[PDB]
Amino acid sequence: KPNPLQDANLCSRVFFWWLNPLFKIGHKRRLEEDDMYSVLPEDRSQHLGEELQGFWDKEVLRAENDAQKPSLTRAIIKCYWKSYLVLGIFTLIEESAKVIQPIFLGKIINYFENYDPMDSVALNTAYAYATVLTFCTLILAILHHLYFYHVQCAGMRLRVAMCHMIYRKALRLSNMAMGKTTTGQIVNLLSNDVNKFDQVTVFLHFLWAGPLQAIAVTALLWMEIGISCLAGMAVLIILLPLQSCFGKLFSSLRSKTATFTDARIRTMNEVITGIRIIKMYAWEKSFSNLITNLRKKEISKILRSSCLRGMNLASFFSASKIIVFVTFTTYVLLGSVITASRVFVAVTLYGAVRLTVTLFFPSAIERVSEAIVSIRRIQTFLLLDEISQRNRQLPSDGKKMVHVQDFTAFWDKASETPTLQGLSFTVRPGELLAVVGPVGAGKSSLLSAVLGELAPSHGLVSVHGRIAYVSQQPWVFSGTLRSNILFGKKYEKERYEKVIKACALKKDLQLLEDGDLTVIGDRGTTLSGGQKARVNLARAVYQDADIYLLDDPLSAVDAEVSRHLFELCICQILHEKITILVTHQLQYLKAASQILILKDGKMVQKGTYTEFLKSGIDFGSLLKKGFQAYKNYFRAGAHWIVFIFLILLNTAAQVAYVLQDWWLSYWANKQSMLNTEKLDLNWYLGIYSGLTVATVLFGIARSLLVFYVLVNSSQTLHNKMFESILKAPVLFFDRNPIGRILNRFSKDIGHLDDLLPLTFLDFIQTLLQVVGVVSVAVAVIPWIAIPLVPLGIIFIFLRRYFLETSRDVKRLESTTRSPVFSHLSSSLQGLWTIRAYKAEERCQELFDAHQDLHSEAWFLFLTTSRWFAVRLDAICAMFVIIVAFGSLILAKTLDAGQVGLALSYALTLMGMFQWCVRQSAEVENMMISVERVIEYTDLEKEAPWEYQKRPPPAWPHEGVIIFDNVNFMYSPGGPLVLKHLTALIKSQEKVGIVGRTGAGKSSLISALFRLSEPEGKIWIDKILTTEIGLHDLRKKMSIIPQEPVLFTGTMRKNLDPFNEHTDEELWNALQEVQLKETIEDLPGKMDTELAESGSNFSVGQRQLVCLARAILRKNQILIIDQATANVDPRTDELIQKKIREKFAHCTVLTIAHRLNTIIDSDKIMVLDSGRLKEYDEPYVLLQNKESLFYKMVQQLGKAEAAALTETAKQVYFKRNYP
Ligand SMILES: Nc1ncnc2c1ncn2[C@@H]1O[C@H](COP(=O)(O)OP(=O)(O)OP(=O)(O)O)[C@@H](O)[C@H]1O
Ligand SMILES: Nc1ncnc2c1ncn2[C@@H]1O[C@H](COP(=O)(O)OP(=O)(O)OP(=O)(O)O)[C@@H](O)[C@H]1O
Ligand SMILES: O=c1[nH]cc(F)c(=O)[nH]1
Ligand SMILES: [Mg+2]
Ligand SMILES: [Mg+2]
Repeated sequence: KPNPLQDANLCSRVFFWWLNPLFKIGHKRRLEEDDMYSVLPEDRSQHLGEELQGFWDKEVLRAENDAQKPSLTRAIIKCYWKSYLVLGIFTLIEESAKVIQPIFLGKIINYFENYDPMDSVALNTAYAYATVLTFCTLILAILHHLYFYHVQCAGMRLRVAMCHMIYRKALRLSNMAMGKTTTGQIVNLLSNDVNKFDQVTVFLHFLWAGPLQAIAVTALLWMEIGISCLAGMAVLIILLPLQSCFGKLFSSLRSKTATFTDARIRTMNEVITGIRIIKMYAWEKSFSNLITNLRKKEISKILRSSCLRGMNLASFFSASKIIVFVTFTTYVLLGSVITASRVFVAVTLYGAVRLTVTLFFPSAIERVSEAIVSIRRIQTFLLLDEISQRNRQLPSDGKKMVHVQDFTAFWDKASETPTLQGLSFTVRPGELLAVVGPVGAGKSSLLSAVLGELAPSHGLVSVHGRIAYVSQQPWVFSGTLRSNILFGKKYEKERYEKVIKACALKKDLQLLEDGDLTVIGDRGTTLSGGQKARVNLARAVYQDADIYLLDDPLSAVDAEVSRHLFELCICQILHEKITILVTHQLQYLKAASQILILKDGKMVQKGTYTEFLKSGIDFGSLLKKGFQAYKNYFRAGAHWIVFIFLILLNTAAQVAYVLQDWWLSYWANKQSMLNTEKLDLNWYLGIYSGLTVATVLFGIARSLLVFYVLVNSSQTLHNKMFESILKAPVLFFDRNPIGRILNRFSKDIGHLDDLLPLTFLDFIQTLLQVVGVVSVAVAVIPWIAIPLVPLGIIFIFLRRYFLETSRDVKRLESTTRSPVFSHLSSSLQGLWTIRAYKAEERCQELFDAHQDLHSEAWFLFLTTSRWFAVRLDAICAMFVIIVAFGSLILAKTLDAGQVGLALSYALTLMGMFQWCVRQSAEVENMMISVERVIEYTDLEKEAPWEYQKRPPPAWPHEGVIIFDNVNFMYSPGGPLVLKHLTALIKSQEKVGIVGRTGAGKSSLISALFRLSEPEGKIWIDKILTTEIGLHDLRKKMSIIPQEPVLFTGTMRKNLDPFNEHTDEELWNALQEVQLKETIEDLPGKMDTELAESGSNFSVGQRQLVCLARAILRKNQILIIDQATANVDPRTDELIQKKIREKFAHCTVLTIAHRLNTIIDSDKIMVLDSGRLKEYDEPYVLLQNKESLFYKMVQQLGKAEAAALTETAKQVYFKRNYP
């Protein structure tokens, strides 16, 4: 991958010519890492990191010498100033040209108003001034982009060096430092804060260019016009504190609305998660009411924020007109006269100085402040303590011995109890030493202390040679499994075969698709704990070390793999090297050569297994303690009348803005065509003031109207799509994951609320300004129309060409920015294992490779943007030059003011055109959010909540249930879960459900509740179920679900959301719940707000609340879903006794995984994969030995079978023969 920047002439380099092959490839097909362009060797991360290491270490040596604090800022400056000053020189000369251009404009105009048809020397001077103006425009619009690239490349180099520094420091930090900090912040700053370096460098050079430019412009204007320069500069400067005040107010309002935004996101996540339960309880009306209220409360604040944003933007639009109006009002009232030169000189100078002062200086100052904060945080992290080096790399002469004497170490020095006390043990190669103790006694602490990560407070420790160690928690860095096993060591086929046959990993190889080359992501999401432990053991054994340390490696695996691993990896292999192992399994201690008992940090007994057996101490005892999107989006706002009014207001404001300078030109022309008689100042000043105030008012009104319409459209879209999704069937929510359905609630709507209105308004404003300037340029000289068509077609083709390649780069960089973060996270998580081996330069090298790839993506992203910018500026400069030369060529018929207006607007098209193009690209890129929202607008709807045929309020009188050829089906074109159910359910009877967790169980509940449209005929009290509205059906059929889930809020709403009960009834029912005393201790008597899903409550309390809601809704027909899964037997017997003592007159359908709760049931469905097999009394069912219910009973055993038979028979005799 050669870098063409190596072979690039300066003429080609300035024009960015070398990117032509890459852009041709991007047009032909897509982009990928293969098409990537390798970075310059100087741009590599390793060299920058080495330089920054040298400089930072030098300054910290200086700081230690001088007895003072260090300075990352000082190090960075002393590293980069010598190579950053030349770009400052270049920006100085560029700004000199930028400020000298209007003087040449004034000279050319000065030629115009003194026209002489027969003169030639004046025309030659005019051409000379025009061509030096061409030089000025070309140098402003050509070399500026190369300077910008070099500035941003210096910033990128700085960011890369800082990242390499922070990773290198993180990989070599101490245990106390890790305890103080966390893996979250340490990746958070590297992901967010360091990115300020790629933005601060861009505006940095304007700190020393702003005031100098302002002073130069002020001096020029003081020379040109007179006293009005002070007034103009004062008005322009007063804008800045106003900008700061609006920024502060907007930030405060955004912080105020953030809490409402977070509350809405949290509650909508909650309803999405608990959507099956909320659908089965028919509280979606209350939830929709709450969401609507919160949405209105949020929309008020965001409407205020949008209004403030629009006011700020309109004030920006009218600032230049206000400044020039004040300046010229002072100019005329002082007693001076108006010509056609000074007018446009002042206008252009104001444009330039206003742009610099308002758009660059404050952004530069705030980015510098943010970068200083970033450097302060980075140095705060960097000055953290470091692990003391041990025995350098390897000076020892092998010394294959391990010894520990009088060892007492502290995990923390502040604690009073040493973790381990007075360790004394030595081990030799070929010894199978082991340690056994209670969980948490410090065996892992002993292992780590041997690893050297624990500072020896007392005694001596001597371990020599490279060490292989396995952590208790499995760790695998993301990548190919072969790479994880190899650890970076060279590949040996026979060794890999021996390891793979010894570790019994062939099963994992054949299970995984790629086998040995399978890709594993973060935290081993593609594998299991046992597989990860086996992988770690395989890596350790392949390392082929001398001292082996294992921390409970066989705990999270089965017996066969554990015995195979232990035997055929130690008993015939590790009997020659140093082996220290800790196990919670006592079976393997027979083969252990040495065994130690450790508890309370002190040794108890060390010896052989037979010696411990003779001692009589029990180890076990010790172990136990497009366009249509635009059309719909704009229609959702308001009717087209408001749209045409808005476009008319846009046109009126733009025409007034142009007419202000046109009136200046007309005033200059009329003054020139004179002669004493004096022009009536009142008329012209009044018309000028009227035009200026019209511009300001129309801009304000336009911005407010645009924001109002867009915000109203967003609100209407959100309401419509939420109302649509709330009525969506459960199939949509089963198919779409929770994260996917919440993404368009938390992100797309957010963008539609706070970014699309402003961005669209800014784009339309810039487009109107550009089209107005071009219209002026055409109107002044009608002949400029001819080149305009080729210019436009060339621009359109260029935009398409650049956009067909920019998207690929912008997505490739985003994709490539994640692996560095993943690598940092995984390496930090496995830091103990990483430092156990001497190998860390390899980890540094892979980090360097990932950083190089990310920097390569950044480099291409920079170069493509610079190429597009230079092409656009070339076109704009061509326009400027053609306007100027046409004006000079046809000067015999024009006049000074008209020419000046034309050429000044041609001058100011610079930057405006670029901003318009960039904002158009951003808008067409980000429209995808409302595309997703409108896609969510029209999900399919279920049956209407209320039918025309309203059921009688008294139904059900009895509760007879009829199943007639009932077939349930999860989705169309899917398996038939239920097959022709035919049964009758009488009034006030108890029905059980048997079988297995493969018969459907919940399928019947889904059919009755109609989560999905079923097939067949079901009659409830001689009424066909399909003819009852969903709210008129589910409201009168209660259920206690799989997992009870309480909802965020108070108990009052969380029990009776629709509020048809009384406080006395609430307290009474809660008293029979027996949680009344449990709840009458909270800060609120009954209004205490609960945590998420009752985190402070127990599952039994959840079940009690559910049965409370059931008894309060007191419908005849109820269903219970596996009331006990892992609940304590006390709360179990409570819930069964309540359910059997409160529902004597209520029909109940019971489903459960255990027969004891349903052995007393009068009747039972026998279900098998949706097929009804038997239906009779349970004792009659078990009377037949061939019955499947009897087989299920006999599966458990005999004594429980006998008890169930006794209970069923006594129920049968008591009921049938009273
Ligand atoms: N980062 C740490 N800071 C303080 N103490 C620690 C740290 N890591 C481990 N420990 C100590 O290690 C013990 C917890 O280890 P663990 O529960 O894994 O059992 P163990 O007795 O060390 O050995 P084994 O893992 O073999 O069962 C506690 O004594 C705890 O204080
Ligand atoms: N969300 C789902 N989408 C599609 N099929 C499903 C879904 N949930 C379950 N199934 C399938 O439907 C059948 C029965 O579903 P279910 O899991 O309710 O049965 P069960 O185990 O007998 O009951 P329970 O869920 O009460 O334990 C099985 O084949 C199961 O794989
Ligand atoms: O010409 C411009 N340059 C930079 C900007 F941010 C902007 O709005 N306009
Ligand atoms: Mg431990
Ligand atoms: Mg199931």
